[PDB]
Amino acid sequence: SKGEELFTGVVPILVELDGDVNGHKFSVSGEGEGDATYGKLTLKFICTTGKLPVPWPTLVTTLASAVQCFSRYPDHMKQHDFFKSAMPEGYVQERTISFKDDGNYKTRAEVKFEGDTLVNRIELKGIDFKEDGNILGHKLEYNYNSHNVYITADKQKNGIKANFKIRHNIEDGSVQLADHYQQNTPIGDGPVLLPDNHYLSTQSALSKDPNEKRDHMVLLEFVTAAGIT
Repeated sequence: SKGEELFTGVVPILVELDGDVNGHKFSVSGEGEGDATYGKLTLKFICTTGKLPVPWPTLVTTLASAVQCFSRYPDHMKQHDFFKSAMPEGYVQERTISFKDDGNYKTRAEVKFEGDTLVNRIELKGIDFKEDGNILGHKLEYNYNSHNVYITADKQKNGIKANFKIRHNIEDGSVQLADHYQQNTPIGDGPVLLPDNHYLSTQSALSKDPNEKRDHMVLLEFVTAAGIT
């Protein structure tokens, strides 16, 4: 597509999130870069309101949803890249993240170019969380397992849908499932690529900046599109 030409090099990324989980209000700011040619994303997130009331791993898919734009689509699959085709005008995203035996996050995001920078503005609303649950009780390990994002076309809405499962590791050795349902529609009136069924193979690594005293998260992600031969 035409929008793919904007991703041939290193693109700066800005992430801004406003959240409310069970009345606990917070804000997160993120800075980094993505290099789609290698399906690479590097981002550092900082909680600007103080301490994050939810564990950092629970916010990775939301805070770094722009990784979908940096997915390396193999040459034979390039006509299936919705994300880049929606650029520079961008897309609006909505998700419902359901934590098994706990609450849910409902998100609304806009991913678009502001000059040569890819900006992701997000609003997160979390309800029905248990006080001593895995989320509000901070019982999740600071790590991330590899996963696949299953994409299907939504022809009538001129966009896409996505479904995936995240398995957060609990400190006792168990797993906290987070079911994701996603919908994306373009902001602009220009033509976008409506894909055939495929998936985004994701690999993530969470770390800390040794010199950072604020509540933060450093993320390194690698994403490759697959599913079509």
